[PDB]
Amino acid sequence: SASDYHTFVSSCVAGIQKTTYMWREPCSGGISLPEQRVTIC
Amino acid sequence: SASDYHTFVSSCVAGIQKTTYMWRKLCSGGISLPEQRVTIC
Amino acid sequence: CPYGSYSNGSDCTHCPAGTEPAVGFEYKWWNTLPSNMETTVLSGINFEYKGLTGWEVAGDHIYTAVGASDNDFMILTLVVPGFRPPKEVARITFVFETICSVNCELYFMVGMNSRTNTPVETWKGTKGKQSYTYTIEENATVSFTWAFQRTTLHETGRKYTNDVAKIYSINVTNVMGGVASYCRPCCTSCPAGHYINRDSGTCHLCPSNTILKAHQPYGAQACVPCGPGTKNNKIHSLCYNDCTFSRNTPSRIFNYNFSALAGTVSLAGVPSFTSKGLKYFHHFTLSLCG
Ligand SMILES: *[C@@H]1O[C@H](CO)[C@@H](O)[C@H](O)[C@H]1NC(C)=O
Ligand SMILES: *[C@@H]1O[C@H](CO)[C@@H](O)[C@H](O)[C@H]1NC(C)=O
Repeated sequence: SASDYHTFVSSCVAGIQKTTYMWREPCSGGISLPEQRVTIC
Repeated sequence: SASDYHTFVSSCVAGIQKTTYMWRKLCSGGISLPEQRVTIC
Repeated sequence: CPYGSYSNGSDCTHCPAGTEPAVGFEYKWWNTLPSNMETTVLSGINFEYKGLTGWEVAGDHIYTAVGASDNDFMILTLVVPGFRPPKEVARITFVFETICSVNCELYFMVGMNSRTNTPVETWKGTKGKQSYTYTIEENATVSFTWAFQRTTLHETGRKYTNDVAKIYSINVTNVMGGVASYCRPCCTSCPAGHYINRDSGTCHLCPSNTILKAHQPYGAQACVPCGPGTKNNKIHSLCYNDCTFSRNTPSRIFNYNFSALAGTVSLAGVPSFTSKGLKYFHHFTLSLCG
């Protein structure tokens, strides 16, 4: 499902945050790995 | 070198932090994947 | 009794027009030997056709008669020219009762398309009354010969006549040029997925995800719903697997996929050596779904 990939978002410290999602080190097919995006805090 | 994994250390927010260490995996050897650590900020 | 009328032995009544004309063989008694079956003796010592009377009727059951020697085969050849269709071209069912003592072989053979006889099943030793059903793959000329051997070992004289094979019940289904001992209900063939019903009076469709059996025509009783994680085929002959199984779990829904598994694979067992030098290996062709 969608909630299967591990969430590893960085929060707003020093004005920078990173939102990157990747699968667990141990899912087949499904939606591709979402890319990271940068936004001001 | 061990630190060649991508570090997703959760920046201090909501009174919680995660020292998450995850492999990027062309590397070999080195210290095994270190787990996340919890401490108040 | 002419075809279209069914008798049980006391009276013959005409089959109703609502039921399809079904002709089948049933010989529960043997006061008169049916014209289809003929008897012969194959002498075991010389392996030549003796031309004697292999089996003797008794009014209720037919058993094996003693020939030149007890080792001689007691053949009883029944031949049907073709099969009248209403996998079910012929479901023949037997009632074999063997009071035989030792070295008792009932070489029930079948000749598909008048080929060389191949023994489908070979009963050995004393056995009680049981029903055996055989399936014919495709329509052709088929002969059922029940070769009997009282003794495998050869001994001079007919000292073994107690070994008798009683076959008092013969049923043959979907036969050509035969009597209509029982007429099945039906009058056109309903399209695939519709169960034939005579009480309803019209072609009625089965509920979705159900497969219909042609063995029991009347009603939807033979129409059986498919199993879990399967889909019904358009022919309703057999259930189909979508190759994608979706099951529920408290965390989320699991959707296992088997799409790439539809194609066949050639995986064989390890080379196995027989008790003697000859070797073999089982090879199984698997087609999971699709
Ligand atoms: C033989 O068995 C079948 C079972 O499907 C039955 O329908 C048929 O009536 C039987 N034969 C006779 C002569 O009753
Ligand atoms: C079965 O095959 C025979 C020839 O061996 C043929 O005479 C008969 O018509 C066939 N039955 C059919 C087509 O229903």
